[PDB]
Amino acid sequence: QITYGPIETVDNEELTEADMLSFISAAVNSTGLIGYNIKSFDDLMDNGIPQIVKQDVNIERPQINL
Repeated sequence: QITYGPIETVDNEELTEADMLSFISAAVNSTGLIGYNIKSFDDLMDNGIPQIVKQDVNIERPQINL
């Protein structure tokens, strides 16, 4: 039950096509140039490997550390 300013109130006629590229920049910065691959590997190692081996064991950093 949270409202927002009236639609007619918003004043963005000055907005230009070049300005919208700020949105693209924000999207790329947040998501990143590339991602979700290291994320999938990390989630696997953290949860799937324990969950999968169950059906406690964990892998430490590769090693003398290399």
